[PDB]
Order: sequence, then structure tokens, then C-alpha cells
Amino acid sequence: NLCPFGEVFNATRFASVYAWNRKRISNCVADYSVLYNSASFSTFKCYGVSPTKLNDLCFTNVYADSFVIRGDEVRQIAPGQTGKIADYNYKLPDDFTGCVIAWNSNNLDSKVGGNYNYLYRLFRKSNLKPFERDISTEIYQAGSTPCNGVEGFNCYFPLQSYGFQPTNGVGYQPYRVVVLSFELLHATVCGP
Amino acid sequence: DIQMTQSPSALSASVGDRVTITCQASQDINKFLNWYQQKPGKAPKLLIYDASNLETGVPSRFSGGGSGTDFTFTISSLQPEDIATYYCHQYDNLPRTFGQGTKVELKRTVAAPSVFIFPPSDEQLKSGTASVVCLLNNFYPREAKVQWKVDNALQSGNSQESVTEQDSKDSTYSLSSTLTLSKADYEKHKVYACEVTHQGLSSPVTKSFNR
Amino acid sequence: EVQLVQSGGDLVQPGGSLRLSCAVSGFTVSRNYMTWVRQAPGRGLEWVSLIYPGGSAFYADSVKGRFTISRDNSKNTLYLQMNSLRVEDTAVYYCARDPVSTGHYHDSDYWGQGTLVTVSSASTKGPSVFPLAPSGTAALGCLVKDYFPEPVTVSWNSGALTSGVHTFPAVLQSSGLYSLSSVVTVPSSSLGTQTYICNVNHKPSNTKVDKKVEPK
Ligand SMILES: *[C@@H]1O[C@H](CO)[C@@H](O)[C@H](O)[C@H]1NC(C)=O
Repeated sequence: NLCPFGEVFNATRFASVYAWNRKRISNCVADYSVLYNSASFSTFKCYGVSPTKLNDLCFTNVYADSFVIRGDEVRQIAPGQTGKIADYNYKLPDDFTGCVIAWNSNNLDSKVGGNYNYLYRLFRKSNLKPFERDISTEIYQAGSTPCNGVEGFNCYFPLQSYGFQPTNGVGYQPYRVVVLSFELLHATVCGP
Repeated sequence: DIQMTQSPSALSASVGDRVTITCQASQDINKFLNWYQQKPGKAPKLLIYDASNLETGVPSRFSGGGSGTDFTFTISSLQPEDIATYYCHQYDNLPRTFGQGTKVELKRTVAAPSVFIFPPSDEQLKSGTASVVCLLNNFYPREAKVQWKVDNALQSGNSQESVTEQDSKDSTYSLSSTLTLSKADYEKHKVYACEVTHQGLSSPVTKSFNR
Repeated sequence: EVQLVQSGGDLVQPGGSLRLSCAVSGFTVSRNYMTWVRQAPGRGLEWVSLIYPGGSAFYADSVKGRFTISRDNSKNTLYLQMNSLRVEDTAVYYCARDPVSTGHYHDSDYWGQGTLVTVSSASTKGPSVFPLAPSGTAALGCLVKDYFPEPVTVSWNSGALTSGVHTFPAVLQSSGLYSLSSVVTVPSSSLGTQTYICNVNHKPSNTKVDKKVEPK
């Protein structure tokens, strides 16, 4: 049983960060070094584990979360970061054990005129908790008056478009991100 | 930080002329550039957001465009109510930064100054210090040269200058040159004179008085 | 409607501390973006800090650590804590909310009335007012000299003049005190037939002067 990371890393479609995907992987064997040695990743940052060992450490289930952000936001997908993404979209715990892997996806995920498909959350009444998801699209009440389903003054659509344009600077081009979270408990994933 | 270089520093034009300001970024900011207008002694206002889109109520004569590093601002036809100081501001790459600003200035015809020299008051003389004054009332352009001469002697370093803002009516400027001296120095001479040189003078002007 | 009010600013000393207030009417502060911006004396605009609606806050690369931004949701008011003040922080200060542009909506940013903040360490002094005597028209004036800190207000003949009078901007001298003057041009016929007197309101020291000018 080889772990199906192929379905995660090489999927034809990803997600907006606000609606980040999780694939739960357990009961399988995987070659982490096949991943670690791939030249196709521009970022591969790990916390609590080295890429060259992963084949040897076992774990009780791994969660693989995935989404799309801009290049200049990849630094927010790390422990202890702040910002719109970490605060209102996808927060990592302080005690994160695992890796953050990103690569430029401009060739796949950009569209002439701007992509309208990928969104991020602009506003929320409070910061997200670690590994929380919020997929509501309720009109945001910024003032003293209920919106009752109508957008306008102090009644804001909570999502903003990334508008990924093929001609964007690398900082503003789309990057695909996979976060591997390793959990230990009783009794799995293991190497060859 | 993403430094923002805005040109020009100073700009003077006539009514109807199209005006193009410029703001370059040291790194890509995509379309996240806002242009602000600040009138003398008042809160700045947002005109162009997202580098091109106009905010509500902004006249159609205002327009801007750009993406990446170079950014362009333009008023197709200058109006008197558009005289202010405009700044560029990025807001997506923290820390947020602004531009130095461009002071739009009206253009009238050449106007020579009316020079008026003011000796010190005897009250201030008994106070311990003397302050001679020279006034260049109503002139254009702003470029003017005040030289203080005491007993036909060029003075340097003992004077300061202050110029008013551009008038709303005649749109001219006025200059004030203050010469500070101790009472012993003022009483230790005789003739005090202010020589003015401006574009609208055939020969240099020289107002004067005696102690 | 929507309104922002700033208050709580005056002269402080190096190493001092000062809190800035910004009451809001129209929208909930705890649920909206907000920033402070610095307008130097007769110079450009400068960003200070921002706070995301939800807690997170971010500061400039100079006020970092020395400054703090906070808010009180009851009174619905914004606060800027400025500690370890330097002279380089002497300026006017504005509180504003970030512009909106979600989906099929767009609105501008709302700004406050601005509050003046001075850091210079100097004793508050009263402006000495000296006359600029006259002698195709003519001119005279008033010299508002030796005062601190900014600002002052001037008005000629209690407001009986509204044209032909120029109040130059204040100039800070090496002695730590600023200075300015205001002149008036009038025909030589009005000599004595019309009143000549300037009024200097100085709120920093609660000192007001009303001096008269005439030929000599
Ligand atoms: C994605 O496809 C490439 C094809 O060359 C393969 O080498 C790689 O292992 C695939 N990714 C995963 C996670 O298996």
C-alpha cells in the first residue's frame, strides 16, 4: 500500500485557500525521499522533522492539506505567522510537526484577464483557530445595521478575488501549497 | 521596504492643460496602488483606487493606469478646484509606504513684487534685539532674490525667509526676509537696505532707510 | 453619518509617552480595518501602523516596538500608544479606515480631522508682538516673535480685514522658539482714518495679544 500522495500533489484541480482541501492518509507506505528530492518544489520547509529521515519515522495518520495562494503569501503558511491568510483563512498551530511545500503554478492556474475562480477571505469577526475552516459567504456586518442578505454600506462580501493574471510578478503569481501534518498516538504511516 | 519614487516634485500648469504624475515602485505591487489628493491644511482624499478605478464622486477628468512598477496619474483638463498635493500609496506589501508628493500649482503671468522695508520697533530695540524686515508683496513666479545690505555692505547668514502659499485670488506669492541683529549691532551702523531681484524687474529694486 | 474625531495630543518630551484617541460614528471599529498615518511638518505623508479586524496589528519600521495600536469596542474608539517619543516623530497624525472593494461594491476611505503632536522639549513661551511701522499704496504689519509651541492664530482688526493681508508660515529658530509675521497693504489716505490692530490667539499658553500699529 503506497500512500496516494499522487492524488494530492498532482491533482488537476486545487482549492481556494478559504476552502482548503484536506486528504487524510493512513494505512499505507510511502517514499518521502521521492518527494523530497523532486526539483519541482520551490519551497519545502519542515518543522519537527527532516525530509531525509521521514522514510524512517512512523506516524499515526498523516493529514495532507492543500490550496492555492500567491507567492508572496507562502511565508504565511508557517507557524506563528500573522496576516489575512493565517488569521482569516488557514492557521497552522504553534506546535506544528510536518512540512510546507509550495511551487509556482502560473502555467496551470493563471488565466488571461485574471482568474475569478480563486478567492480568499477578506474579513472575519475574529481570527481562525488552528486548522479551522470557514466556508460561509454571509454578508459581513461592519456597522450597526443588519444586512439581511443585501450587500452595500457596511455590509460587505467577505471574499476577495486573487485575480491571478499570467503577467503578474512572481510575487503575485499563483503558487500551489501542500501542508503535511504528522500526528502521533497509539498504534499508521512508515517508509519502505 | 518597497520605496515609492514619485515625480515631479513640483508642477505648475495652466487651466485646461493635461497633467501626468508618476509613481514607480521598487518591487511589483500589481494593481494595489492608490492616489490621494490633499488640499493645503486638510485631510487627504482617495481618488484612484486599484491603480485605475475611480472612487465615487471623482470627476471623469481624473484617470490613472499602470501595473507592476511604473504607475501613471493624469488629469485631462486642469480645473482650479484641482489645485492640491497628490501622493501615491501602496498598501498590499507591508509595511505600507507613500510618495513624496506633487504640489500642483497654477500658472499666471509674470508679476513683479511690491517691496516694502520695515525698520525695527523702538520697543524691541529696548528689549535687546533688532529685527529688520523686507516684504515682497504679490509677485510671480516664486523665484526671488533678497539681499540685505547694511551701509552698502552685503550681509550673509543673519537673515531668514518665509513665503506664503499661492493665493486663491490673484494666485501670487509674498516673501518675508527677517534680518536679526543685536541692539549693539543695529545701533553700530546707519543705512539698512533690501535689494530684490525678480523676473519682472528691469533693474534690481532697493528699498532702504536710515537709523 | 460617518465621522472620526482625534484628540489627546500636545507637547511631550524625549522619552515621554502619549496616547491618541479617535472616536468613530457610523461603523463598528472592532469589525473593520484601521490605520494611523503621519503628516510631518510641511512635508510628505508617512504610514505608521494598521490593525486587522480580528486582532493582528502591524507597525512601520521605525515606530516598531516604540509604538502600539489598540481599540476600545464599547466607546468604539481607536487608540495609538506612542512611547519613547523622539523628535523625528513630531508631526500631525490621522486615523483612517481602509478602503473597500469586495464584489460589486466599492467605497472610499474615511479620515479623521487630524491632531497635532510635538516632541521638542522646550518651555512654553508667550509671543512678543512688535509693530511694523509704515511710512502707489503703503504697508505695515505685526511681528509675532519668540513663542512656543505651535500653533498661533492671527486676525487683523478683530476680523475687519479679509484681503490684502498676508500671514507668513512660522519659522522655527535656533533658539527653540518659532516666529511669524503678518502684513497689510493699504493706501496712504487711510492713515489714521481706519483702525490698525492685530490679534494673536495662542492656545498652547492661553496668551492672547491685541496690538495696534500707526506711523511714527
Ligand atoms: C507526480 O507526477 C510525477 C510524474 O513524473 C511523479 O514523478 C510524481 O511522483 C507524482 N507525484 C506524486 C506525489 O507521486
